[PDB]
Amino acid sequence: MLLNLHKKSWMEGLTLQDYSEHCKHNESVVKEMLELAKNYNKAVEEEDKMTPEQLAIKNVGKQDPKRHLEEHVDVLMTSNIVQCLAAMLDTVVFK
Amino acid sequence: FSRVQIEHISSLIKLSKADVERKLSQMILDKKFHGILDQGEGVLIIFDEPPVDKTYEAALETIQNMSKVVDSLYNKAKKLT
Amino acid sequence: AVQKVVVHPLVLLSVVDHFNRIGKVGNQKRVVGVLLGSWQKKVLDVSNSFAVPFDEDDKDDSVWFLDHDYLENMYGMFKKVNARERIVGWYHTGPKLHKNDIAINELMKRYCPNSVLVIIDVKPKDLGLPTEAYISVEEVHDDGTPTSKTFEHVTSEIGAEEAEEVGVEHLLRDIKDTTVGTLSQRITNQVHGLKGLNSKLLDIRSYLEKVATGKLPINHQIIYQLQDVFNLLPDVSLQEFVKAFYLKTNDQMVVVYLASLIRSVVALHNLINNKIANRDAEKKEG
Amino acid sequence: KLKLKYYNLMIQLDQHEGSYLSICKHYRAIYDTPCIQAESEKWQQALKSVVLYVILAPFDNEQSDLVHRISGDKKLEEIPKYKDLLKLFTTMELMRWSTLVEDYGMELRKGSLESPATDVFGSTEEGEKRWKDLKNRVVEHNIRIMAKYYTRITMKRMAQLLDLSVDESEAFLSNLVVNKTIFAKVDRLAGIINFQRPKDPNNLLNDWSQKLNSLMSLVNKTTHLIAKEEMIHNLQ
Amino acid sequence: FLDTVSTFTSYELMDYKTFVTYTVYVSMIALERPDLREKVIKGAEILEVLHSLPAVRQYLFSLYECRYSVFFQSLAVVEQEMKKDWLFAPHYRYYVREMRIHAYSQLLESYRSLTLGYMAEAFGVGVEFIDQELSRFIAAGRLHCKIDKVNEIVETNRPDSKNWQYQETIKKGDLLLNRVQKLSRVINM
Repeated sequence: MLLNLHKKSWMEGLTLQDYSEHCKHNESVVKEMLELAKNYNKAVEEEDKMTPEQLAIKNVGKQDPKRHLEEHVDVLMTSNIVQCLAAMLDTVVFK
Repeated sequence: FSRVQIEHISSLIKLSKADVERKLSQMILDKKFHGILDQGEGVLIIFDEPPVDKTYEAALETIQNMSKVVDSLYNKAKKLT
Repeated sequence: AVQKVVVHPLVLLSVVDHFNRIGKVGNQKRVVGVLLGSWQKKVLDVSNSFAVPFDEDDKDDSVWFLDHDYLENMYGMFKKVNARERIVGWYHTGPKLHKNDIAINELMKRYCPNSVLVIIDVKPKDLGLPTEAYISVEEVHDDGTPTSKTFEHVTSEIGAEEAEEVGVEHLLRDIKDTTVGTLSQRITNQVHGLKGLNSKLLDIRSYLEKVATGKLPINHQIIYQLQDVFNLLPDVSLQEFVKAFYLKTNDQMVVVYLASLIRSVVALHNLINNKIANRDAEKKEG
Repeated sequence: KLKLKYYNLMIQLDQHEGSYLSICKHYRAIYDTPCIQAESEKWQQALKSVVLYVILAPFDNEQSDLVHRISGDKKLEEIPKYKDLLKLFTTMELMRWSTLVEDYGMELRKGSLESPATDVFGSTEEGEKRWKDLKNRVVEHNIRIMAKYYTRITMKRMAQLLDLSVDESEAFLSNLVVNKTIFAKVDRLAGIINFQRPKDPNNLLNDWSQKLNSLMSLVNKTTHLIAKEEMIHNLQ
Repeated sequence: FLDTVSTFTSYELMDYKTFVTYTVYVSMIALERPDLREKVIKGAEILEVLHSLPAVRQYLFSLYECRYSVFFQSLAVVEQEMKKDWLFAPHYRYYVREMRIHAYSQLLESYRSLTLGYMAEAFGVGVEFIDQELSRFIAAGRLHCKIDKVNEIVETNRPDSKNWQYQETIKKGDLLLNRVQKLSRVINM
């Protein structure tokens, strides 16, 4: 129980509230951080398209990679929060 | 006000409708004024959908990613001959 | 008054380990002790506590007593060693408070201006975040009855600071951490969803059971208004809710478009570079 | 207390030409002299003169709490003109402008205190300036609630509701829309005109954050439901 | 060529008037209409050397004047000069139809729904001519629009803010993922 007591941090406060608070915000101002994430898309990936050409110049890996890997895949995991929790609206709104 | 009649907006600007239609449409030509007029019923409507940003990111990636595979054409077609 | 309280794992265990103290000797009733709170602001925080031997007759189910000398000199002990700590109230393990628990707070109101009583739970079962918090307040009633005290529920949350984080974060040694983005949000979709199903289910089971048995009454001090608040929003389309549909579709556009963009970038880099270092290692070694 | 009496000299300068806003707090500064008084006519005429300039100043966030500071005093409500002045401000709704002329046309004959009619209607050009200002303030009071409720409206219904011609509607809608207090949409030829609404992202803030702002109360439903449930069940 | 008169006349620059015709002929295509009049009209030094030849100057000021009755005649003199000059032979075929979509871009942008009767007012004559003219230019791919007759509605449009906005993803991704599909399935074996 004391294990789950501190697990309330990363899981949820009540195991209900905090991710029902993720149903409170729920994309809300959460697209603002998606706009900053898509600004991280433009920022990081405009210098990520400079990497493979340079790899052809220096022939090839400088070890490297810049990493500049993963990242916004996690933003797409928040998109899994988008699709799931918004699919709950069909259950919330209807009966 | 987005939607407005041309005759009474020419009354606010105090000008004839001929050079109000042509100057306002000239402002649409400059893109600084978002909207369009209507000559048939004498209407002027303003509408905008500004952001292109996602298309800019897309195009910037993929259009250069063409040259990316062109760069991989050198290495992966070199092992053949 | 008191809005929310922060219950650390230290005070909870301080009740439960005393449930081992008097639990090995048993038998009935509950573990009652004096709660040591820390008030920095309207949000309440809890750090330490101490438990006092307590017995309650059933005869006479309204009879209760505590040891004040234990509350006095030990407060003199804990205030001495730590000047920031003071008693904000008391606590008990419930699980459901009997009507006699009010007068305990009324006796210790001389110690603290407002004493918040914390129901706790020694054995985790249901439905969620354990324990409970009730603040002592006089709400009278809309019926103008002579003022009576029905304790208002205070939302309780679990937290820590530094060292109390060190102990438990090493003590878990159980499940993956977090992991962020994959299993986390979807297991929370199971727990918060399903525990929300059986919550209102059993709670609506009590709604009908109280009308079937237990009257008076419970209908309707709040029954008529609370149930109408349930009837506030059905809430379906037409119309604007149909507009929100394809607008939400227009919202998923961008993110999934970006998804395909990461797919092209990840596939480009990894596949090209791996095949390079692959074909090179094979043609050079072979 | 002669320096406090010099304020009565400076109110002539601040009220003289272009500033109806400067008299807001300064007419409350001249109001402190009757507080020491020991006067009757000047005291009562100070109550009305300080409560009747609300129409003079343009609508602003400061004007709300301003009239709320003077509202609630036991000496102020003794005048039925304050009851009408308060009636139009609170809850808004609609009242015929001719009835407003009835209550504000009798203030010339009313009195006792002639000082409000001296500051407002005492001058012909200043009185007419406050007649058209009163017209602009009551029509803006109508626009304020109506614009928040639009959505859309019709031009002919606006003409009969505002009790003025359609061209006067376009004139009052013109000088209000250049004030950028309300963004309108006005086309008289089709008859369909509309005021507001956001005009937001809106696909994220409006639809998402507000709907799931109601889902805050939806996930808090059972939380406070079982609360008040136990509350009524325990006490009886 | 924005330097214009600062080059003066040189033996390597051949005839200076021909150089003036080279920059003034090429400044009417990719340069914006406000930028066009900003170059020719606002330009102090270039205005006189383009004023000496009325042929191109007439095409510059009439293009801003929007009159379509002098266009193909002034373009005939411009194209006749385009034919007899070297290195301009491959580039005139697109240059002409580009001047069509250049002049017609400001024709349609006047009003969303335009009455072709108002167009036919002063044309001489545009009643049935703009029907076959603009249409056959739409079929070619120049200034695509949907125009209606007997309802007297010229509807401009089509912004193409939906298909073309997201089209570059799949379009470029078609040949992109194709070119990586080659290198993927070729090796190994």
